[PDB]
Formats: sequence, C-alpha cells, structure tokens
Amino acid sequence: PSKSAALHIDLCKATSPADALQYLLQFARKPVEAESVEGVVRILLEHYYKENDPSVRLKIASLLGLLSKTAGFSPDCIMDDAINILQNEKSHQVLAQLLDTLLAIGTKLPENQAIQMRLVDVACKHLTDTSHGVRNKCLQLLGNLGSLEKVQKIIGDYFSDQDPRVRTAAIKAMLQLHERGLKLHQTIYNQACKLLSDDYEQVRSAAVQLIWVVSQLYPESIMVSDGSWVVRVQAAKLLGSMEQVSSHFLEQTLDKKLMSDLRRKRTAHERAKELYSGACGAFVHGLEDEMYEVRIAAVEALCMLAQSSPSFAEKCLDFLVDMFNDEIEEVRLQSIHTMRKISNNITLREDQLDTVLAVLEDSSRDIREALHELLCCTNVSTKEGIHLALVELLKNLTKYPTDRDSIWKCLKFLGSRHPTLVLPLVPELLSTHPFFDTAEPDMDDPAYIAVLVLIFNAAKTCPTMPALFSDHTFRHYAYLRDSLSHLVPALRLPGRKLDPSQQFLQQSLERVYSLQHLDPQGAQELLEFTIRDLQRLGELQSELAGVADFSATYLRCQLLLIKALQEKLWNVAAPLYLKQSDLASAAAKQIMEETYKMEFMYSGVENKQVVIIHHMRLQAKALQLIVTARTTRGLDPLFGMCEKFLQEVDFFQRYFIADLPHLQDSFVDKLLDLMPRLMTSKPAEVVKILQTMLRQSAFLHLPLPEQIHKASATIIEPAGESDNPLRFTSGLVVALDVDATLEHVQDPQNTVKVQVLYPDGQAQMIHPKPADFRNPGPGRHRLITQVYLSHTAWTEACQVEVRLLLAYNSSARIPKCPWMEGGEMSP
Amino acid sequence: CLSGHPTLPCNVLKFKSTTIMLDCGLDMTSTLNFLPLPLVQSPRLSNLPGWSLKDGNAFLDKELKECSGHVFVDSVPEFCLPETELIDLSTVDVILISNYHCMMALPYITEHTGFTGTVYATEPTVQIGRLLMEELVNFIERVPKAQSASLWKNKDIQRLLPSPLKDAVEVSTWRRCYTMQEVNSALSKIQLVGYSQKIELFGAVQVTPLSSGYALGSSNWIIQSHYEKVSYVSGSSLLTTHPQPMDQASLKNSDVLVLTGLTQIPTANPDGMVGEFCSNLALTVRNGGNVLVPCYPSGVIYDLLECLYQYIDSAGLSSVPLYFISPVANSSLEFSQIFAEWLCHNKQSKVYLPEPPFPHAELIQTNKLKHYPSIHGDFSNDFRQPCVVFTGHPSLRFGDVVHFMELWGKSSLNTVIFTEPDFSYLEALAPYQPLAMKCIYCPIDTRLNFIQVSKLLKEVQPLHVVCPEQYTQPPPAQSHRMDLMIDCQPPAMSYRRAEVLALPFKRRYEKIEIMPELADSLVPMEIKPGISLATVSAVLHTKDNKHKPLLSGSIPVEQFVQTLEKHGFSDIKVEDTAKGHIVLLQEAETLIQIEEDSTHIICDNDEMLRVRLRDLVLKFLQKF
Repeated sequence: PSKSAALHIDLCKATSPADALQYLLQFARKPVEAESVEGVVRILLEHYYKENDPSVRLKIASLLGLLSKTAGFSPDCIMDDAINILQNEKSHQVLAQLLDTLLAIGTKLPENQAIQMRLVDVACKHLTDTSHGVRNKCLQLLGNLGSLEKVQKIIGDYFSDQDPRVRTAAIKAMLQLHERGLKLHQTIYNQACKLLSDDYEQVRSAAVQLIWVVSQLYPESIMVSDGSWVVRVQAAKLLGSMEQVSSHFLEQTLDKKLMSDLRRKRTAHERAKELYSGACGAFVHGLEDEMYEVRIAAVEALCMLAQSSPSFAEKCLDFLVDMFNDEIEEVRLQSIHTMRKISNNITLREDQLDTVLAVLEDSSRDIREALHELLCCTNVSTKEGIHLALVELLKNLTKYPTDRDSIWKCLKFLGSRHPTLVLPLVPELLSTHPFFDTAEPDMDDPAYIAVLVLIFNAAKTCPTMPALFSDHTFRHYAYLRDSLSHLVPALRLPGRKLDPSQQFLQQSLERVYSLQHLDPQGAQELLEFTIRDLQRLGELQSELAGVADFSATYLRCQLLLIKALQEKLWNVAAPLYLKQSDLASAAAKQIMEETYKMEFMYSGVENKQVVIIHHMRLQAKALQLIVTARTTRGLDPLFGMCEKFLQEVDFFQRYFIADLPHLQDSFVDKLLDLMPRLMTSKPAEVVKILQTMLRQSAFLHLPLPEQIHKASATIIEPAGESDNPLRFTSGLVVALDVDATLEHVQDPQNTVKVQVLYPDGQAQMIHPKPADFRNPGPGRHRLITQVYLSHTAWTEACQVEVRLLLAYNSSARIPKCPWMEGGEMSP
Repeated sequence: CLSGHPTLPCNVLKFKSTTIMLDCGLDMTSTLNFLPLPLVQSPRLSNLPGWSLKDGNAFLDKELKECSGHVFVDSVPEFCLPETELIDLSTVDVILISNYHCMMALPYITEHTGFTGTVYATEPTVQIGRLLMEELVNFIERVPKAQSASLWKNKDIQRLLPSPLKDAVEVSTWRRCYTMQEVNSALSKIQLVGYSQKIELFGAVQVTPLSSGYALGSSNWIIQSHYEKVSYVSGSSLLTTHPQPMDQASLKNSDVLVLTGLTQIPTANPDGMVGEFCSNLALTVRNGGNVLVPCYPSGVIYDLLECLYQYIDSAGLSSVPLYFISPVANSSLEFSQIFAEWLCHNKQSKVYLPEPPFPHAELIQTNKLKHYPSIHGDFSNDFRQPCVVFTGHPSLRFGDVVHFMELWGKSSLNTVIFTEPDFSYLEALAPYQPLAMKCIYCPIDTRLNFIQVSKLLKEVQPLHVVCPEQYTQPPPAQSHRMDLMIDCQPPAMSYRRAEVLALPFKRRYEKIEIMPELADSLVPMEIKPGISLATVSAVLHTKDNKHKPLLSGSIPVEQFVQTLEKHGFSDIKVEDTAKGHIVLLQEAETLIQIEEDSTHIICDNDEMLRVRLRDLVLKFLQKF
C-alpha cells in the first residue's frame, strides 16, 4: 500500500517539476520499505519515469536505487532496470543514475554468476558514450562486477583516454579488481610508466600505489623487479613540495614495497644525497620539506623497512635521532614510537641527549610514559649514558613526583637489560666512604629508593655485588624485598636467608539450597550466617570475589523477602495500618534496587541468572502490590495497579518462553497456571490468593558463574587531601578537577555518570564524554573527564561531594565507588 | 549533452548552497547549512541551575518537549543540514568556499557520502573557519548530553499541532555532532590559492577570484570557460574599503551574476547605529553594573573594536576594560596580526606599523587590555566587573553567553545588545523573556545594501541575472518595494527547482596551435581548407597540419567556352534555353547543361577526357 500513496501524491497536483520532486524528496528521506512490497513501489516509480522532467526522472531513479538496497534487488527489478536503461540514454546524468541503480541492484544482493554479475558488466561495457557520459561510471560498474577467475583489455586501451578525470575511475576500478585477485598481469607496469609523468593531480598519488602493488605482486618474469620500482617511487616522492597529497601516499606504499629483496646497492645509497641504477633521494630531502603529514608516513616506512631487514639500522638511527627538534607535538611521539619499534640490535653512545630532552621543554603528560618505556628497552654503550639517564630521571622525579611508578618500572627494565654497565658505577651512585660509613640517606626519600631498586635489579647476574655495598644497604634490601616483590628481585646476600574457597562456596550454596524446610526463625538466622560468611569470603578472597558478592546479594534479597513475609501486620488487623508496622513498605524499594544492581553492575551474567533475577523482581513487585493493597482504602485505584501487575506478568511470560518447564513449583509457574482463573473475580480476592500462594511457593537456585564486580578506584586526582582552599569567586566557575580510573565496567562509555552533590539541596549529574574513555588495559579502564563546578559564595570551606554512578535503559543509578570528597575551593 | 543549471537545496537568503553545473566542469559553489536554525532547543550550558530545569510539563504526555512561555526541546540543538539527496556526491570534483563562513557544513559532505576530489580556497578564510569549527565543537562537547529528540521528527501528521514557529521547518537529515574526526581529517585537503590564479581545473575551465572588500578574504570566485562569464558573489561592501575593497574591472560582460549575500536591513544607518551603540554603552557604564555584548569570533567585530578604542576620548572615563572570552581568542588575535597582505592597497596595508586593522588592537593592549582566553579559574586576581565582556558564540545557545545571562539575570544593570542580525526577537529571547532588559538589537552588518546593488547593476548593465530567493515580493511588516530591477525577466529559485538558464554550445576553443595553411580571397570571408587527425590530449583537439569538401558556386558559360578555346578545344556549339545553357563539344560527344545552381555532364566511354574535364570544371569555384 506504500505505492498507492505515492501514486496519489504524484497524480494529485501533477506539476512540471514541483509535485514530482516534492514526492521524491518525501519518499526518499522517509523510512525504508523493510517489506516484500518493494517491487510494487519500484514498478510504480519506473512506470512514471518515461516522461519529461529528466531531473525528476533521475531523482526517482536514485530513490529507487536507494530503496532497492533493503534486500529487495530481485531478478525482476534487475531485468526491468536493464530494459529501461537500454533506451534511457537521453541525458548525461540519467545514464549515470541508471548505471548506479544497476550496480546497487546487481553488486549488492546477487553477487553471483549466471547473469547476475557478468551480463550487467557486458551491458555497461556496450553502453559507451561520446564525451564523459558514463565512462567514469561504467568503469566502477565493471569494477564491482567480477566475471570469473581467469576483461583487462578494455581498461588497458582506456588508460589513454581524453579526460584525465576518467583515469582516476580506471585506476580505482583496477584496484577493486586487484583486491579480489583476478591474476593481474605484469604488462600493466609498462603502462604504469606512462602514469608516472601525467602532469596532473589525483593520478600520481594513485600511480605510486599502482607501481607498489605491481612490484609487490611477484618480482619475476623480468633487472628482475628487485629494487627497481623503489627507484621510481622515490623519484615520484622527491617532488613532495609540489603536492602534499601525492607524497604521503608514496611513502605509505614504499612502507610495504620495502618487503622486496631490498638489494643493498639500491638501499644504502638512498640514505644519502649523492647517489652511489638509483639516482634519486627522497630520504634526506623528504623530512624537512613540508608539513608533517608526510614526515609521519616517511618515518612509518622507515620503521617498517627496519623491522624486516635487520641491517640499515646503524645508518638510520642518527637520522631518526636528529629529527627531534621539530617543535611539533605529533612528530615527537611518532619518533618515540618508531624508536621503540626498532629497539633491537641498536647502540646508543652520544645520540641520547637529542632524544631524552623531550621532557624538559614542556609537560607532555601523555608522552612521558612513552619516553620512559623507550629509554628502558634500549641499550647503552658506555656508563656515561647510564649516568646521564639516571640523573635525568632523578631530575624528573624531584620536579614531577606524580609518575614515580613509571620511573621505577623503567629503572627495573634498565637494570634487567644490562646489569654490567652499572658495575663500575656502584660506589659513585650512593654516597659511601671507605673509612667513614656515615651520611645515611633518608628511608622514605623517593630519590634513593630508585637507585636502590636499580642496584637490586642489576644484582641478579653480578658475580660480586655486595662487595661494594654499605652497612645499611643490606637492611634496606631486606626491607624492600619483603615489602614488595614486583620491583626488587631475590638475591643471594650472605646476611639474608633462604581449591578450598570454591568447595567451601559450593558447600555453603548447597546448604542454603537443601536446608529450607524448617522454622522461619531458623531459616532467617541461617540466611544471616551465610550472608556474613559470603561477605567475609568476598572481603578475603580476590579472584573469587565477584561470584561471592553475587551470591551474598542474592541471599540478602532472599533474607529481606522472608523477613517481609513474616511481618506482624498480617498478624494484626489489616485495615488499620497505623504506622511503622510493615517493614516491607521500605524493603520493596531496597529489593528492587538490589535486583537492579545484581543485573546491571555484574558483567558475566547468564540467561538463567537473568530469568531468575526477573522472577525475583516480579516477586518483589507482587510484594509491593500486597503491601499497597493492605493499606489502600479506595477500591478504584486497586483495579489500576492490579491490571498493571497482570500486564507486567503477561509481558514477562511473553518475553520468556524457554526454561519455563525447567523451574518446578516456582511462583512464576504457579501464577501462570492459576492466572486463567484469577481474571474473573475482584482484585481483593485476587491479591488474597496472590498472598496465600507466595508464602511457601519455592526457593529457586541460582547457578554460579565467573562474574566480576564493577568498582572504581580512589586515584589522587582531586581525592581526599588537606584543606587547600583554592582562590575563586562566586560568579563564574570555581575550578576544574580530574576523576579517577575504572575497572571491569563492561564498556563504561554511555554507561557511567558523574554525580556532584553540593552542600545545598541541588545536585548536578554531568553526562560522560565518550572521547576521553581510554582502554589500553582491557579489563581495566580510566576516566579522565573535566568536571565543572560553580556556585555562589560560601563564606567557609565546608565540603563538596563528587561521585560516579551508572545509567540504565529508562533511568536508574548504582553506587559503585566509595564516597570521595573533593577539595574545599571556597569561592 | 547538458547545460548549466543551479541545483540549490536551501532557502536561506544570507547563505547559499547553489551548484552551477556545466558541460564538463561540474563545478559547485559554496555550501552552507542553517546556522540560525538551532535556537528553539534548550541552550547548551554548564553547571545547570534550578531555574532552567523545573518548568511547565509537555503537551500530551511527551516528556521530551518542555514548555516555558514557548515551545522548547531539552536535547541536543540538532544542527540543520540541507537535503543534498537528488544530487549524488560521487561525481563532484571541487566545492567552493566563501568568506570564512561556508564551511560549517563542509565536513558533513567530505567523508560521509562522496566528494573524493580536491578543494580550492585562500588561507585567512580557511584559518578563520578552522577556528570557528574548533570553538563550535568546544562549546558542543562540554557537558555532552545524549540525544532525546528522535521522536517528534517523524509522524508529521501531528507535527502541525504545536504552536507556530516550530512546525514551519521540516526535518530531513540532521547530524547534531562532528565527533572531532571529519572536521580535522577533512581540513588536510586545501591547496594554496591566492587571488586571480591560473589553476585551470579539468584543463578546460578556469576560475579567477576577485577579492571583494567585505572582511578578511571576501573573495568572489568567477568560474569561466573559454567563452563564458559565470560570476558568483558571496559578500561585498563599498563603504569600509579597509580589506581590499571590491573592484569592478573584470566583471563587465557577465552572464548570470549569482548574487547571494544581502543586507536585509535597509532602514538602519551604519554611522547612526554605531553612534547610538556608543551612547548606550556609555550610559550603561556610567551607572549600573557590568556590560555584556554577545558577538561572533574574529571578523566583523573588528570595526566595533576599533570604534570602542577610538571612543576613549569621550565622556566615558577610564577603568572600563574589555574581556574577551573565547577558546580560540588568542589564535584569532595572532592570525589577525599575521594577516596583513589582504588589506587595502595603500590606505590600510602600509607595513609601517599602521595596518589600521589589527595593529591598533595591540597598540592599546599595553594600557588596559587583559585577554584571559579562558573561563576556568582566571579572574581570581580581581573581580569587580567595571568592564565590558565579549563572548564568541555561533548562536545564543552554544557559547558561554547563557551562563553569564543566568549569572546576572537581574535587569536595569546589564545590557543584552547583539551584533549579528541573523536571529529574531521573540524566539532568540524566548527562554529569557521573563526579564525587564532594554533588549536592543543594533544590526551591525554591511553586505551589499539595496542602494549599492542598484548602482552596481547600473554600471554593469547585466543580463539574465538570477534571483536567489522568492523575496521579489515586498517583505512583511514593511511598506516599500525593496526589489531588484531586471530588464528581460525575474527568475525564481526554491528548495528543489533545478531551472535551466544557460546554453554554452561549445562557442570557441579550437585548440589552436601551429596552424599553417593557405588562404583564398573573397569579399569578406577568405575561406580555406582544414586538416584531419586532431589527436586531442586533454580538453583540446590540437588539429595540426599533418596527414570531403563540398562544392558551391555558379559557373559562367562565357568563361567556360573561353577557357575551352584557349586550352585547346574547338568545335563547341552553345545554345540557350528559357533559363539555362546547353553546350556541346564534338570530341567524345560531350553534352553539358548549366542551369541556375545546376550542372550536368554526359559523355561516352573515356577516362582521360573525363578526368581532364573534371579538373577543368572544379577549379572554377571555392571549396567549403
């Protein structure tokens, strides 16, 4: 019926170009068909195409092509489009639109043989034009239609066409044929020569890619394609100042072209200006020429060719080091990366000062860790470089003590890499005297612990390490080794010396499950004891803490339920409900929140856990209904909430179809079997039957899994500290703060909120920013987002509260992290 | 076989998104979205107070369209975008750019559907546009609330139910965000283009900038083929003359004269409006509190800056400093400092520390000018507000002007004077109408006033001038003509009208190069022969002289018999008819009849005499 409305709208006004274009814009920008009646709409649109207003015809063809992409490209529509395009070659854009429709109807759904991809290609090839009519279109037509694994003569003779903008379509079509195999011949390379000198743009940037792919296909059937196309690529990339787009693509292509034989005669001479067949540069002249978008590709090709070939590094490390004074925040990190990726079989004697000074010129918060990781994996030739790196790290520590962990880790790696280079420097690092033994340094000094851990890490394979130690060094090692083991290793100093949780959890769960037919007080105290035991186990055990907390929360839910069912209100008069007589009026909300937390906070949940928690939520809703009806005086509102509860029950039983015959004697199945009868009486007796049934219904068993909790940390970013009253005013914002990290949050993007609880009644919840969510530690996350704070003057420095929360489908919040107060910041 | 036809998808009068096609050029003019449209939604602000949160409930259980005085949407402003559907972006090669204004919707058509080609523009406009998109995305991403307005866009059967001014605009494809990816991955494609360059795109068509004087880089690109004068106009001014004023030494025999930018305010006076604004700022700094002027980033605000600097010699005493709140304020200042070649010839660009455009802003910076290009903890040194604050903003919903308006919302102490007239009265101040401010709307804008375009059309003497919108009718709430004069006929454009007004029939290219041939003689048309094997290379068929013409002309019988006798023939008998002549030659029995535009020869079996007579009769006419 979607075509009838379009036909009526097209035949109502029937204007020259107003009604048709309006209907096309209304039908194209609307929703798709998503049904089987798309063929009728396509036929109705094509029936009115043979008319005037060629622009409206092209618009209708484009709309039909866009609509046929929703799994509606049948054989009949393709045949109709082919029959229409056979005589619709009147306008220039009409043929292009028809070819695009044929491509969308034949190269998107069929993608097969037997007149599905070969007939359309032949029809497009036989539909040539006179002057830029369909060439740029039929090229990509025949590109997206692969005949068979055997059609190259057409592009071969068209490579010398008139309009240079058609060569682009030809080359993209030939690349589309390449990325599907098709057994590309070696003769194209000869034609590729005529593509090197084109005197145009947007062609050489693809010509370098063409020569790269034809050289990387196979270096046979010809010197012998060994280090031959690399010379042409370098000659084309040497003119980097003439085009900022054709130079980066050339370097990106050479990055993979360097995987060839890579003859030394054509590789060693490239790193110099004067060539020693290669007669070009583009290595020492392609760096300081233009913007850095090509420098990045150049150093990428450099590291790509240095990773494969073990040689060539000793003559390019100088060039890779001297390119640091580039005053660009991008080239510096890329240099760190390309040096870290080549940190093997390299030396460093005097080129360290040009690569280490990247930490003093600015802060570089995100580059400092990369520089520290670089400095630790590399090798040092002499002890002078070791001493320079050590004093520089001590300077960075005394100037920035906020990243001491990275410094300790890099010093550990440096000591584990080469421990011999520090042996002639042991009595020079720590202040020692041959006949005094005085001037004991501070214990908690962050300047001496680094040297201590470096010496301890270099003390692994040293023959006689304690021969030069002091008196307190032995006790310092004894204290550091027993306190931490991830930085201080084990030594051989003469002064020094040298599944129960799972089965217990299973026993506790089977005890809770089996022992259930007893007195209510006994069951209550058993549940309390098991909850306490599970909480203690979760506080003690670490890797088995998630499932333990899950079981503890489920048992707390069950305990609160069984305590609500044993309330004194049912033992006293019902229609009175004075006050503080039913502890379930405030317990139903707690049970709902507990179910929400158990469902959304944990990650490793199973469908059995989902249906069990949904049954628990339904039981909580039934309890809330009972508590509300026990005190509700008006009989009219009772119908509303009872119909709502029956609607929720119907929605639950409709969403959950399987695993219903699995659960036996449960509240859900009993209500499903009894509900055909409860829909004929008064809500009073309905809720009465609901109450007398829920008393001894069942206790469903929950299956354990490998789930984990979703908690945060208390990083020092605006954490608890001294007063530190900042200076600000009442008008504008006070200041900005940084949040903490996250752990096991299951894609915290668009899921974690940031709540700000002011001392006033107002509370602001800033939405998260998806651009700052970092995930380099999968399984652990980090949230660095700026929070905005502003309020009127306070006349004091009382307190402030910032916190993290969670998000739900409609609306809900979950307290994950401990309540961390922020800075005073008195305005 | 096609012609030039502008396919415009917009109905904005200030901006334009026209696309002037051609036979093989396929050029497209500047493309811009609707900037003043995202204002009906709630303003984007940080530190949400309680006054702009609790308001009237929605109508008919919507819970997503609040109402406080007028209709509003508590969601993302949901930036508008033109249709751009009935033209595919796969056959586009280049997109034109305007004076640092027509790139708000540029990244939306670069890495979304097509446009894999190149782009040509100048440096100051592209840099100012980069700073504009940077400050725009900076004002958007702060407190990035999720989109909760994807329900009232569809089912337009009930969209006409709410109050007017909300259902007047439709929703086709709105993106609302930039994700900081296409905006910075699409800017690394621009080429260095100056003024009156010879880029020669597609080897056939040439574009020549004009550099009209409206702002820093108000260039009017003129796309032209071998014989064509398609002229596109973005912005011009004939009163400021500071940034290289417009010159009319090239657009003489123009063809279409696409005029886009207009003033829209013909009753106001620039000098008068600046004078009344100065009087207002003086009277509000004499008594009351601070002053707030919500303005745009670098650009048009520089004349106001110069006026307030030169106003220091008036009744307004000292201790009235200027705050400038913008994340790209320092970058804009240094760019205005570095950009000085695009000024006037000798009036402004003197280079002797007398640029008169940006150097005067730094000359008075040492007396009382604190920049502070941020708001995050920078005013802790002194807070009394005896000053005037200018906050850059794309509209009245994104910039930091809403936080300051909620700060000192009390009336009779501050001003809300605007500077950009691309807004309204009841809708711009719709969430802030429960106030008592003066609400002055001094329209600082000078864009081709109606008194200037008139004399421009008089001195140009144009033809077939296209009108951008349907404003040929008198505007509402006005009593005047305010129309354009056209001799031939006034055209019309709309949202989807692809009218065809052009006819380039390959006028004259001829790819003339190394043409050497003979030349005959005639009265006034010395015709000659031609050569085959053109061997075209790139939009040029250089038909050089290297490796069948028809006949025409009457042959006289008198000269025929004379040349027959003096070549060697004899015994030739000629007679006359009613209109023709019959000549008989006794050798080979040759009978030839010559009538008016007719000749017929009959002879027997002979080859040499046949070819001899052929070459004898063929050299008596001119070859065409």
